[PDB]
Amino acid sequence: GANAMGVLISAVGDTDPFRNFHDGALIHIARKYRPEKVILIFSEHTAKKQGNIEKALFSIAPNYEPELIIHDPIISDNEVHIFDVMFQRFSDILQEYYTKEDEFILNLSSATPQIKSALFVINRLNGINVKAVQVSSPEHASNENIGHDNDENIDELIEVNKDNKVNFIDRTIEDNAEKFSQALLKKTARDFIEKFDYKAALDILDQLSDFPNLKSVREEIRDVVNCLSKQDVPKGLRHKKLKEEEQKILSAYLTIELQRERGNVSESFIRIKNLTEFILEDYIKKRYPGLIDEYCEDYLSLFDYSKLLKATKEFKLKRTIAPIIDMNSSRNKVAHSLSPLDSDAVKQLGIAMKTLKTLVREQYHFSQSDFNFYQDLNKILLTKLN
Amino acid sequence: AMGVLISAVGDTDPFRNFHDGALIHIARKYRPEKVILIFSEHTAKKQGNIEKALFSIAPNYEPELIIHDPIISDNEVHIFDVMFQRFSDILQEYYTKEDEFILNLSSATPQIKSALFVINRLNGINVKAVQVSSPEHASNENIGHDNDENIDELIEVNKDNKVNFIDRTIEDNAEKFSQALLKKTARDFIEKFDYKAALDILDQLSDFPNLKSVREEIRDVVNCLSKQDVPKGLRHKKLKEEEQKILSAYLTIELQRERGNVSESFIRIKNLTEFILEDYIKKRYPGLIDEYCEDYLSLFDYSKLLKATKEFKLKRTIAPIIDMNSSRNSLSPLDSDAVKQLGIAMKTLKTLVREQYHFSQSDFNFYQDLNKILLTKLN
RNA sequence: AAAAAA
Repeated sequence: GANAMGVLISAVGDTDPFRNFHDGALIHIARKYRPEKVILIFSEHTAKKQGNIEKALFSIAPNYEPELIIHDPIISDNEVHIFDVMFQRFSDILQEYYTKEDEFILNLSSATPQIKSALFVINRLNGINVKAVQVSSPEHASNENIGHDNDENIDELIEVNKDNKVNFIDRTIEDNAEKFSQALLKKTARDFIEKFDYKAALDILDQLSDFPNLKSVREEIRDVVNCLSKQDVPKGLRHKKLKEEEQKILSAYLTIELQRERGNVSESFIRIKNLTEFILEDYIKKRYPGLIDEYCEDYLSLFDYSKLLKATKEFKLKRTIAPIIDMNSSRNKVAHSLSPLDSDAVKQLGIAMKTLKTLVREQYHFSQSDFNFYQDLNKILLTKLN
Repeated sequence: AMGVLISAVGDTDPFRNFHDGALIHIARKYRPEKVILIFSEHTAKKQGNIEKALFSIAPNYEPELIIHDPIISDNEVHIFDVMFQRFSDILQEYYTKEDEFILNLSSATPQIKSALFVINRLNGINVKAVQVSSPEHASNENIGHDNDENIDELIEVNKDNKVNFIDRTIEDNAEKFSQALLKKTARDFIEKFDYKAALDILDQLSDFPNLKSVREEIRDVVNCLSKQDVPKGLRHKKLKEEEQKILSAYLTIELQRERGNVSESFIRIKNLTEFILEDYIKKRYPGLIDEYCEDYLSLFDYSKLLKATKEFKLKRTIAPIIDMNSSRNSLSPLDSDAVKQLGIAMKTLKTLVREQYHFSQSDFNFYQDLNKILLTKLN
């Protein structure tokens, strides 16, 4: 299609078009950047000045003929000062006019603070990141004790205006929102962490400008990410109170809970069988040395362990794993098939879950606190990320 | 547990136009036990008048006044990003969970008032934030500043100096801005394929036109994927049922690699490869598998069936995946030699299905393309 | 309602 035009989106305030022998923000940005289109957002208070605005814009240079879009509806005066209302209004306005194709400029220095705030914020909250320009006061200080030129003769203001030259003094400052963009990225990293997407959180942290806590937070998350992918035990779960296999059991269990939270239900069924199998092997090797080797004159399965628990009169434990044995058919669908699970097969996972937990709680005496590893880690990580 | 007002100081404070400025008006209404004052160079000049005004509210009301150090340079007080960082730091310095804070959204430069409005929600503290409306209830154009006047005169003629003053405060609850931050979080989740986390946000959003559409789209994905089913969007009418199962299960493996969950993918790759081979043999050699089943079939069986049919190119192609059987088989950790195996099986598998089923570049891009539509609807 | 309640 056609090539990009420069479009200046701007509101209008008491300092437009001119004040104190100088350009207001709107005219100054137009004068410097010469946009082809200018979308003008008025309020009831400022609409009376529409003609003087267009006169001022066509007064800049003789071959400068900007296309002036006068937005509709204008902004009601009893809304123009409310923060949250103007945020919505200028979200709506910016979605109405933004195009990927053109090259936009936001005037951050005309109208109420609630409108200027909204423009500054939305530019980055919605990731359009167009050019955002402030215009300094010519006082380079408070405009206290400096009046408004709105009741004056427009043609005079145009003539006396000190910016009415080719070599005007540039009072424009471009915003790049470096610090604010970091806060938005950190917010995303925190959102990811709360929901246990540690890999996605780590991707954000690798692209962050440095600050004190950044390297330890990144180091803590990397170890979690790396170990979990390799199906290892993160350093944080290698409690010295626990034997090595207890650490593997505790971590493998907590990973299925993470898996459940993230909606990976079908993958849970293979993990529950493997963990239960590992726990039973561990229990039988510890309690009946040489039993498994005798049996193995034939990898053992839940069914083999069930027989061994009968042979050893381990009758409570035999009933404990019965719900996990029931979901054997569904585990088979996720392990040797592409057939889908029904909603009943799903609800099993909740039952096996409550069972798995009472199992590991009973055999290894994990505390409520031990089960809370990732929640408690998140707490500390989040505070370290502002 | 005490009430604490954080406030900058502007040209309208302490008094203007026979009325409270924002700082005094908020203090007069809410009576914070503590008031943290952030001056700039320009406004520090009237510190004494500010304190006199604050103590002039009531004889039995003495707020504890904290004069923040360092004051803000006038040459930064007007820049958006700088003032955002500055007041982000200030709020972290003073915030406690035990107290109850108030933010004055109506004193100092627009960049300072914007910073206060934004950080309150961006950073989740969500304390009370108050605007004070001009007594003109309109533009203060043509209204001067009373900073050069007599402070005692101002205090006495102040129309607000009374028990039943006109309440000009407006409490900000940032309903729309809070929704935008939730939408941004939902967008961020979608780009990274956490459809479940995105769904949980969308279930908490105030309704807007597209919401129900976007909700249903994601719910179908989350629900079908959790049951190892095929999302409706992947049931392409151009595809045989089992080709849809194959395309979906492949893309699910890709999703797990993106989310870092490599551990899962080895069992997924085996079943998908087993399913492809059985598809290929059932089509090409009718009854062969039944003949073979005279004494669930595994990769080893399909390998022998490929041998028996002299399909040696195919038997060779699936060799990386059979090699992976040691790693796919407990609770020991994968080493990095096995992590690279998965990467190769993934390329092997992709080329297999491209040959066997002729999936297009676009077909493999289902989730990326769906995210595009979802994201636009969530702006 | 440009660097200071609309």
